[PDB]
Parts: sequence; structure tokens; C-alpha cells
Amino acid sequence: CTCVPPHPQTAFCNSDLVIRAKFVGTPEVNQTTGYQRYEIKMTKMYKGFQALIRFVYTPASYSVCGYFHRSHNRSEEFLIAGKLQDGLLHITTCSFVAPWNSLSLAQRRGFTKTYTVGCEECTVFPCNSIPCKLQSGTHCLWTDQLLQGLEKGFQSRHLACLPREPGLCTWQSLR
Amino acid sequence: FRTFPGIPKWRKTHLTYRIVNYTPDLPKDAVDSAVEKALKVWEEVTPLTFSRLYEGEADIMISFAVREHGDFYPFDGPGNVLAHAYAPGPGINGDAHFDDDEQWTKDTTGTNLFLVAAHEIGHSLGLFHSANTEALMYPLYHSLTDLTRFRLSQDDINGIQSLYG
Ligand SMILES: [Ca+2]
Ligand SMILES: [Ca+2]
Ligand SMILES: [Ca+2]
Ligand SMILES: [Cl-]
Ligand SMILES: [Zn+2]
Ligand SMILES: [Zn+2]
Repeated sequence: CTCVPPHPQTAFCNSDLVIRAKFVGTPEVNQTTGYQRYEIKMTKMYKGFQALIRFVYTPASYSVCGYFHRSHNRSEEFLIAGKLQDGLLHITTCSFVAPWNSLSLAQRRGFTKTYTVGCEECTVFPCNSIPCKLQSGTHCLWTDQLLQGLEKGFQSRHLACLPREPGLCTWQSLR
Repeated sequence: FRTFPGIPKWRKTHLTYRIVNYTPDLPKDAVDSAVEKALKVWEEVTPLTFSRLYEGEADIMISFAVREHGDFYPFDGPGNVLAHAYAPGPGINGDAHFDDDEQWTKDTTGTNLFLVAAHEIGHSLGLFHSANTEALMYPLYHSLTDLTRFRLSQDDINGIQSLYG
């Protein structure tokens, strides 16, 4: 499984559910579906109100993009941005799942308030290489990885792709 | 098997692979070149050797597909998941599937087929993901400034050597 992880804004705008939750207990694998699930205690919901959430589902193995929880602290709150499939919350290795406290304050303001402003019109476009091609004015080119930033890159941790006017989105501060 | 729980590995040094379908993103010769270079990456470090089949069922079935394609794990369109593979074993096990909603390239402009294929073939040989960001078995795609100096990391070497020698 090879992933191009999404910008936190893209994760918020493409995920049906965005929640804070604590992972409780080990995962249970079912080979009939090919999926495991982790029991979770949801503490806060930012998206996906129509689904009211006790379990999160993901592929059974690493190689098909299964999410494997590495944290041992049961009290640790995690932001989960996932997809609703058959009323079940699904995540993968690519999915934006991160410790809530490990996020920057700008990222927390994004999930709580700001990211939804850029969902309707803007698009974070991932740049695999330089020169990078910009496909429209509503695209913001994400260059964190080419600067070796990854998850901690400046654009993912402090900037949102927000509209300045109809037909034009640019990177903008979140504070 | 003599050890239990079992080692995710092929119980044979010589394996077969077949490129069943192709992506329109590239010439078919470029698809094959990327695949056999991805297999060479593991061949020069291990006793494994690979033979290409053109019909029938091979150990490692390489397929391009979009979204739903007959397994439990549908693709997610452009972005995110670029490909997945299966641990060694019969049937779908050992196969590698590549999301064609990505655009595959010979160079590092778009999504380099060789880089992803070498990772997924690692999974097909029995390797798990690495925590080392420099390792090929790192799950997140890392485009390189030039494929000229692509190196297999020591973590990848040791993992594949502990499996096959
Ligand atoms: Ca994809
Ligand atoms: Ca197979
Ligand atoms: Ca394509
Ligand atoms: Cl054995
Ligand atoms: Zn992988
Ligand atoms: Zn597949």
C-alpha cells in the first residue's frame, strides 16, 4: 500500500465524518469482510451528524492500506477523518488520523471552523514534482513534501486553501 | 510449514509474475520496464528469481484497475491510495493492484510506476511497512529528485534477507 496523504483541509472536505475519539481496546479482524474494526469512544464531532459511532473499520492488513493504531495510551484523543460506507465509518492508512494534541493550533482551528470555508470551491493540489502544474485558479499547490515537510510541513500545519474571490483560491493563514 | 505462527513468505525461491492488463498512461514497454526493474530491486539482494508469464495464473499478478475491481478493497479515485498488494499465498495473495485513476509515469513528474511497484512487490514478497521514511517500504509516496540514485535502504534489505536469505 502506497499513500499520497491528504492535506488536513482535503481530509476534512472529502470525509463524510470528522470526529475526535479515543481508541479503546485492540482491533477485531473478520476475514469474511477482510476488515478489522477498533472500538472507539467518540468525544467530539465536527462532521457527519447524520450518523449520530462506536466502531471504526479498516482493511485487515498493512498491504491493502489497513490502519494500525500505534498508540498504547487509551486516553489519547485522536482526530479521525473517515468515510461512511454502509453506515460504517471507514479509514485507511492514507486517512487523516492524528493525535489531537499533536496538531498545530491552526490545524485545530481548521477542523473546528475554517476548513469548511474552502470545501465548496477550493482544492489542495498535491505536487509530486517541480515543475508543478496548476490546473485552475481554485487550486492551491501543496509543496510541503517537495520541501521534505510531509505531515509537519508549513502549508499543512498553518495554511488553508481559501477563496479570495470567485474563481481564485490561494493559501491563507488560519490564525 | 515448520514454524507457527507462519512467516509471510513464499516457500520457493523462484516465483512467476504476469502483467495481466496495462495502463493507458504509458507505453506497454514502459510498464514492463518499470515492473522488471521493480523486481530486480529485490532480485539482486535475495535468492529470489522471477519469470514472466503471459497467460494462465502466476504467483504475482500485476493489474491496473479503478475503484471497484473484484477484491475487498476498492480504490478511491485520484490521490490517496495509489496501489495495494497482498502477502504471499495462493490466489489473490501475492498480487499487486495499481489505481489507474492516478497517472503513471516513467519519470518522477507524476506518480512513478517503478517506485510504487517496487514497494508493492515488497508486500507481495512478504514485507510489511517500515517506520523509516527513507525505506522503500515506507507507506507514503516519496517522489525522488532523480531515479538515478534510488537506493534500497538497509531496513528493506534486512527485512527481505530475514525472509529469504
Ligand atoms: Ca487513489
Ligand atoms: Ca497470486
Ligand atoms: Ca491513469
Ligand atoms: Cl518454516
Ligand atoms: Zn504498502
Ligand atoms: Zn485490489
